[PDB]
Amino acid sequence: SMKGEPKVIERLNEALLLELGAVNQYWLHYRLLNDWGYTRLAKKEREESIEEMHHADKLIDRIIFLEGFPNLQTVSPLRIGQNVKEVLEADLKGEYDARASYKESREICDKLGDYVSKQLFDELLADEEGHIDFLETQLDLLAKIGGERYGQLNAAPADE
Amino acid sequence: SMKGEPKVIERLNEALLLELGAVNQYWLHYRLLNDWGYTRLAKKEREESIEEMHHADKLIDRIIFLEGFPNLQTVSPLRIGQNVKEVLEADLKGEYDARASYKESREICDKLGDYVSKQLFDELLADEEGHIDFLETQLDLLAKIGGERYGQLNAAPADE
Amino acid sequence: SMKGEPKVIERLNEALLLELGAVNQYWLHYRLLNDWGYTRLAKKEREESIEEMHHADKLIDRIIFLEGFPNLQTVSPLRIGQNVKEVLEADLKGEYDARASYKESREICDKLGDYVSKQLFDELLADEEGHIDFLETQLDLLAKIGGERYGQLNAAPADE
Amino acid sequence: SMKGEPKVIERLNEALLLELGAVNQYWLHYRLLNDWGYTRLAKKEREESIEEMHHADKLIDRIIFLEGFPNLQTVSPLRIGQNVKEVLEADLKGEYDARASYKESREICDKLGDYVSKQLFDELLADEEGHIDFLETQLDLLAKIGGERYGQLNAAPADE
Amino acid sequence: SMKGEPKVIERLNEALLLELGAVNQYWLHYRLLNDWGYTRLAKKEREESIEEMHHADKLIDRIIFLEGFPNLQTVSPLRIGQNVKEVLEADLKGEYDARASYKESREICDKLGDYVSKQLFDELLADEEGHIDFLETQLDLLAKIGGERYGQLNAAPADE
Amino acid sequence: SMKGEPKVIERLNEALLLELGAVNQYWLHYRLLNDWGYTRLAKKEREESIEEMHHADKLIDRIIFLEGFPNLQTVSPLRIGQNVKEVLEADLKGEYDARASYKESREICDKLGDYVSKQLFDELLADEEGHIDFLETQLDLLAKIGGERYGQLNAAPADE
Amino acid sequence: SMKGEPKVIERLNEALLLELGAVNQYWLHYRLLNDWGYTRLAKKEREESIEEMHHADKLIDRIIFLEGFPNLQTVSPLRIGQNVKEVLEADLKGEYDARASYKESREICDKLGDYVSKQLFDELLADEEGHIDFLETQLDLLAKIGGERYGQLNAAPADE
Ligand code: HEM
Ligand code: HEM
Ligand code: HEM
Ligand SMILES: [Fe+2]
Ligand SMILES: [Fe+2]
Ligand SMILES: [Fe+2]
Ligand SMILES: [Fe+2]
Ligand SMILES: [Fe+2]
Ligand SMILES: [Fe+2]
Ligand SMILES: [Fe+2]
Ligand SMILES: [Fe+2]
Ligand SMILES: [Fe+2]
Ligand SMILES: [Fe+2]
Ligand SMILES: [Fe+2]
Ligand SMILES: [Fe+2]
Ligand SMILES: [Fe+2]
Ligand SMILES: [Fe+2]
Ligand SMILES: [Fe+2]
Ligand SMILES: [Fe+2]
Ligand SMILES: [Fe+2]
Ligand SMILES: [Fe+2]
Ligand SMILES: [Fe+2]
Ligand SMILES: [Fe+2]
Ligand SMILES: [Fe+2]
Repeated sequence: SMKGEPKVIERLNEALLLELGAVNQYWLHYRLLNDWGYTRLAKKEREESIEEMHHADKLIDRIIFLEGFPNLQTVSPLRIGQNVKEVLEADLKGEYDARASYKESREICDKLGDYVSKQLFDELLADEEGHIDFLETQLDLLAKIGGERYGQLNAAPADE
Repeated sequence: SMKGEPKVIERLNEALLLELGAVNQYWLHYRLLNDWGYTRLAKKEREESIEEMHHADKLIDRIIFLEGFPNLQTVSPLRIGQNVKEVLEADLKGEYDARASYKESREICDKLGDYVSKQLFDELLADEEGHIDFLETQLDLLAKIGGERYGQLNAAPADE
Repeated sequence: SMKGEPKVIERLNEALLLELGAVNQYWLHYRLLNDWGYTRLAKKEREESIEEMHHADKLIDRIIFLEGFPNLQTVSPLRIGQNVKEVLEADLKGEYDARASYKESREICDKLGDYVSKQLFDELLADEEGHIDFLETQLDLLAKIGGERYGQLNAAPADE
Repeated sequence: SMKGEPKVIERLNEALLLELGAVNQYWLHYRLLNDWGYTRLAKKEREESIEEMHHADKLIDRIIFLEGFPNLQTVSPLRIGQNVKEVLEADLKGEYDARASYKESREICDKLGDYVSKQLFDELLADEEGHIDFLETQLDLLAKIGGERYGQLNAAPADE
Repeated sequence: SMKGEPKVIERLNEALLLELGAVNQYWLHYRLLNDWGYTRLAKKEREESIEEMHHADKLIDRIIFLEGFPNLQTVSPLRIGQNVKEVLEADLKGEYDARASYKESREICDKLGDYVSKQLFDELLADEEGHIDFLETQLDLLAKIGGERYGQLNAAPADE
Repeated sequence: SMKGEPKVIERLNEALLLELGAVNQYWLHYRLLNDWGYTRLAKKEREESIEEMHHADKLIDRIIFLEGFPNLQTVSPLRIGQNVKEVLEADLKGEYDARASYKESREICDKLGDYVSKQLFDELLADEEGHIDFLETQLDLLAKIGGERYGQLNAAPADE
Repeated sequence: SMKGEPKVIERLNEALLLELGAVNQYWLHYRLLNDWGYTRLAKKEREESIEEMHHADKLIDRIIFLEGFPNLQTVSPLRIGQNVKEVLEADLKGEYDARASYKESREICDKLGDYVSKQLFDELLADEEGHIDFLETQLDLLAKIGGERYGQLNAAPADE
């Protein structure tokens, strides 16, 4: 009787595909930022990757509970920056994509009466707008102090 | 001058594709095993997933150090079991695949003189034969005590 | 004047040959039981091996004190099981062999007046009947609950 | 599929035979050195015996993992000294024997593609050259200060 | 019998000459960087010097073990920068020199069968590629934020 | 009814006479060894004296329990060395004397059915063979390193 | 093969019958002595009862190990005193009975070659002669200071 709405499972798998992409994008940005010297921003990027990992684990559990089958076989297309600002903007564009898919999804769950899944999307939505606030603030800072000083701020001295 | 052999980067990206697949396969097995009640085996599967995550992070770092570009965009094809034995056998088949790709890869690094990458593959190889010893032992146990008692052993009572 | 009865040294070297065999038999059973998944029984087998190691060290010391020369060059013939019950029965047959050699030996020491060596054999004898009680009990349990449940009981879940 | 190269199992069993011999040789030297009063050298000999025990346990595990059958039934021929220098020289000759068998063995594993076993022999090799450095140094010391002062140095006062 | 291949001792002495040079180059860079105010980079340079000291001590021990005679009498030619970027580039050029000598050397040890010395060079090689990753990253950072901001980042305030 | 076999009391009093002698011999050796400078051997001699004291107390208690009367009025003839080796040999000769009296005595207790006294002699016997092992080892050491180095080893520096 | 000599099991069951009697006799003496006010002697009697309990448990285990069947169905005839001295004398008479049965029994085990059971009787024998020493001493004290002062000594003040 716990069999879920197939449209709801579709939306959760759609969210999962986006999360898996975000996990990989953030992790590669972490390693790239590190190789370039921006170790403080690299660290924040690692943490963001791990937060998306947790979101992906929540979606899988909800999908399997609804007796759907979670798709981990494919990953959404990654946006890979080649300097700091591009990395921040690549991440921002991904969060806005996620925001819109979750906005759509909570409405679909609502209309079909799966209120617990609705609640799951509403929580992912507020998390994303969290990540979005952070990134927009960093990009505004980068813009007002300039890329090279933003880079220096987010870099460690050589003895660390 | 640190520019790496393109054949060596190819092999590391080939390893990365297999690791990312293994990460996803183990994680889904964790959640599936959990939904079926096999919580002790599910836990070991989570740990295995996280170990592969660490291997994938090592390959990315080596690829970026060699000034190659790591591919996280695609994931190797997953093997998804539908009961305990199939889960163990799906994992085993994946480890043997990894063993063979790393065996090939350390020989390619050796011939081309990239001894530090050789060492990286040799370490992944011994880890895989570790995972392989574990799984073959579990499958032998399953075979000698039978699937239902193996399942019970790897399940928790309801108060845990 | 501490020169010992040559017949007494012979008996101690005979005991040493049996102990060295038992040390090797128990250790191989430990590793085998482990490879098959029976990790709790494997652990007890390791401890038994180490106890025999200690017995072998006691015999060597007594032999050298009596100015005899301990023979470590050859090992008595090993009994190697191919499943749990055979492992337990191979060990039992070895302990009964040891019991009989020590029974004979304490009588030889007694008749020849080497009472301290007599005491050494009497202590090995009571230890062996200890090991014998343990094994007979395990085999009775195996018989009453059946090999597959005895195997499961002596196996660990996969997360350990 | 984990079935190992029979030539590789042969070499591991060959190593095991040498290790078991070394375990017994070092242990008997420990007890002998003790009976003669050279308690500090006796202690080091006990530790060496126990290190070889650990090497023997590693070989057994690798053999059983490769689905070979480890031979513990026979022990390689022991070299037994009758004074300090002979004990040190008997041990040295044994380590050089082991060095050469492991040198041969890592090359055989390499040619046949069993790189994890290669790594195992390379680790035993560096350990042996460790034991060899120690013994050559002790023998040089014995030579420069003379056997009786070397004996005194490696003996304890009577209250210990 | 521990007499080593003369070609192997030559290569270890060649490595020693390079290490001693690196020890002196890093130490002088430490003091120079300090005099110029770049105290955080100076500290990392001191640590690097001390790591090379440890490498030099490992080579000496291996040389004396192989009954060769280590040459400490001469030091390889030093590269001495006159500002931050030149200091980093002088160090990088030295590490690439070391990388190539160790690459050559492990192959010579391999061909001649001195596998433990091979392992020693392979460990120095991976350490050097470590130092090389660090320096290339610092130089990329210097390039993207500019020398004066890189200098400021690696300088301490006057109260420290 | 606890009245003991008069032959058994005789043997215990015979043992007591030997123990009291040994107590006095060891104690005088302690003080003598001390006056000569051999303070480490002197200490061991004090401990040996005190162990014999404990043996003498055990015999007295057993004698009084058997309602015999323990003879402390006379002491067996003492062996008093005039240098280190003579002290060790005087002690050894005394232990062999004790060994033989206890060997005889446990047989007399056995034949007459006083098994608890038998056990008492068997315990004194194993203690004596303990003391005998120690002394024979010390004398062998003295022989192989020479009296003057054995003396030095068992002497303390002047600040202790 | 662990089947025991039927004569040996008979003797152990004979010992068990005596121990069970002693357990009950000591316990009733404890309660009686308590009711009469002799609380310090009552306490010692409780401890003695519990020691016999432990002896009885040892005999049962040995009987079941020898695949005999322990008889707990009947208890040997109890000796119940009506004042302090009679209580002490009733206990003494019981210990002498036990002494003689164990003396007989160790000889029977010896002749039939069951040396581990021999050792068990020898240990019970020395324990009994322990209990016998204690009681004879208490009765001698009672005799020399008189029953009423012995009673007072073994009584507590009313506030305890
Ligand atoms: C389905 C995809 C993934 C899932 C479900 C997932 C899940 C998780 C979770 C729940 C943790 C928390 C472990 C802990 O700290 O207790 C974790 C940690 C981690 N993740 Fe992932 N993750 C995924 C993808 C990735 C990828 C692609 C990488 C690439 C390197 C990665 C790297 C790591 C690392 C290094 C850790 C740290 C583990 C440790 O500290 O021992 N993860 N992951
Ligand atoms: C003459 C034969 C042997 C003797 C005299 C002997 C003696 C001993 C002793 C006294 C110990 C106790 C060390 C301690 O825990 O403090 C020990 C430990 C051990 N034994 Fe043996 N043993 C023998 C045979 C073997 C064999 C054939 C193996 C095969 C692997 C083995 C494996 C071990 C191991 C792994 C340890 C643990 C050492 C540690 O924990 O560091 N032994 N042995
Ligand atoms: C210009 C030449 C040298 C300078 C300026 C120098 C300086 C120093 C200093 C200040 C330390 C103290 C580090 C500490 O313990 O906190 C040190 C440690 C050390 N030195 Fe040197 N040294 C020189 C040459 C050498 C050489 C040729 C070797 C050859 C092996 C060497 C081996 C070591 C080692 C092994 C340490 C220990 C570092 C540690 O404990 O981590 N040094 N050195
Ligand atoms: Fe966050
Ligand atoms: Fe997310
Ligand atoms: Fe997000
Ligand atoms: Fe693992
Ligand atoms: Fe992996
Ligand atoms: Fe793996
Ligand atoms: Fe045991
Ligand atoms: Fe034994
Ligand atoms: Fe045993
Ligand atoms: Fe060692
Ligand atoms: Fe070894
Ligand atoms: Fe060795
Ligand atoms: Fe470093
Ligand atoms: Fe270096
Ligand atoms: Fe370096
Ligand atoms: Fe002692
Ligand atoms: Fe004594
Ligand atoms: Fe004594
Ligand atoms: Fe008591
Ligand atoms: Fe009793
Ligand atoms: Fe009693």
